[PDB]
Amino acid sequence: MVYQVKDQEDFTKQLNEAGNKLVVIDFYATWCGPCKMIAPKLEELSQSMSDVVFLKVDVDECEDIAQDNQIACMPTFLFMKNGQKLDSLSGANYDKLLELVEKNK
Amino acid sequence: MVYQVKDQEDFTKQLNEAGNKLVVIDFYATWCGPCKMIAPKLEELSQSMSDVVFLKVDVDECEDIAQDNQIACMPTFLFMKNGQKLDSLSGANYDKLLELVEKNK
Repeated sequence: MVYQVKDQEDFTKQLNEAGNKLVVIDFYATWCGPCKMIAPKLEELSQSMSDVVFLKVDVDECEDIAQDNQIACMPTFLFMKNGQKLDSLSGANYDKLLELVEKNK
Repeated sequence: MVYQVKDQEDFTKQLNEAGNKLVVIDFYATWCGPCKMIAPKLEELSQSMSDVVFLKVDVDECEDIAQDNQIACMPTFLFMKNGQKLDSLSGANYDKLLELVEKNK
């Protein structure tokens, strides 16, 4: 299940609730084609991988969060663990996403 | 100066107002660092070149325009002339931007 972050406070809570699990964050916009293309794949992955936390941030709803993470090319996937940045992926390359998940959990 | 497109009707109005001139449209977001860094360069180009018209579209304010032009990266530059799309440029690559301007104007 890919949880939709409501705001900065909610974002912090989710990163805390993750504990020591890898967190994958999808920064997306509803007007972005590639974002909508990869969203179902992220949902499917999140249903199987109970040991990775999957989040999504709508940049139009959470502009403050988008600005904090230097987002530019969408979708952007940020990889975090224990509240700390590990990696980042620009674009909807599912194979690269899997390689980064494999590396980082 | 770079005119901010207000909506879809305003976009058509600006494209008409440009006459035969090349139009460069900057799709941007206020949360995007690279957009902010190149914005002043576009202002200078706008003030300097009288045979090119420069426009900007805030994707947060005109999500419909963003979707219809299939923006995915910020900033994205669309190059139009007499209503026709000639080229597109993803990212804040000023040299490539200048290149597409000299070529299409």
